[PDB]
Amino acid sequence: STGSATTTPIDSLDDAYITPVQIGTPAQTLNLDFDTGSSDLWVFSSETTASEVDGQTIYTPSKSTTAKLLSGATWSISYDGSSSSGDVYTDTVSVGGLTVTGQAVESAKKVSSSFTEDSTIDGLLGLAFSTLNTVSPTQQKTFFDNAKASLDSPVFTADLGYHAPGTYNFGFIDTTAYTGSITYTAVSTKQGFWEWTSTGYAVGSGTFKSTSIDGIADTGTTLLYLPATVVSAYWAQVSGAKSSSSVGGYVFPCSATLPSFTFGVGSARIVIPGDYIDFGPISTGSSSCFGGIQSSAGIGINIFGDVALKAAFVVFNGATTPTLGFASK
Ligand SMILES: CCC[C@@H](NN)c1nnnn1Cc1ccccc1
Repeated sequence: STGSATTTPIDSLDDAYITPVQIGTPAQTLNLDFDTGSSDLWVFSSETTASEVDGQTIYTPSKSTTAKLLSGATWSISYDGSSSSGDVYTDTVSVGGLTVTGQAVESAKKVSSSFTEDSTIDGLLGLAFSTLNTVSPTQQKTFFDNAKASLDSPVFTADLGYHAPGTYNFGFIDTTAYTGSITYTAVSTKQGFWEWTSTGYAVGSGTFKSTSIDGIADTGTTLLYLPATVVSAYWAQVSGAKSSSSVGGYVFPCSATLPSFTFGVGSARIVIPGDYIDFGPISTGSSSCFGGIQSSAGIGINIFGDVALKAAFVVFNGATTPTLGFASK
């Protein structure tokens, strides 16, 4: 089997991407944030505290003839400071024509304010390794983990758009969706993430610096978080850019034209255009703009979030030894 679904930015800044997901019988379609950095499929629901729902579409398990309460099971996740928790159903879940029966659907009883305030995101669909799933007392599998054995090939791909729709495919690699070749690189699953090591970077037309940068491929993170040395080298090329303690990261004059940023994947190179690094005014009407490359110092891990991933066609290879692949597009 295969599946193919379009993923759409939630706003004009590409803050996150939503993908329609069919849950239950008859189908209830919710727009979920596919997150390769976490491992829970959770949804706003008829059980979510009413004051914490503000425009989201909810899952109502009592209206699904295939929903079954997973007795005794609860979940709770803390992400960036946001959080959510609740109970668990199993139900039929379909993405882009690929169906899993008996998928754990984590129904929120509580969500934190940042979820409530984002009317466009009806929940998360985790695509990291199932060892990070939070369901207790019996940990549950991700959608991909449940689908894997049925897929034509045990893979999914992320093809995120810049200010435009893109695609998540399951079970096949669309050879028309990228240019050149896919370069594969080793993954460590020891922290539950799609963790890999970039071979270095360049700023604009500058010379490539060969250096190992260990980080995660995370579709659920907006920005690119890298070591402070790398980030300082980038922003030094932008007149007037500065790290602002009060704003919480590097800011730059909105009048600037930003340089590109290149990252290494083996001997291959992925180029992030400068415009992908502009996240617009820090507050409405300001002429100070927020940067899309930020320090990972104090996160504890480097994060190749959407800023980086949307410059590439990315293969999440869930073979017995997982690997990642990157191609230009
Ligand atoms: C180890 C990160 C996992 C990641 N899952 N999408 C996440 N989970 N919660 N937030 N993120 C992103 C983030 C965290 C800290 C600072 C900036 C971005």
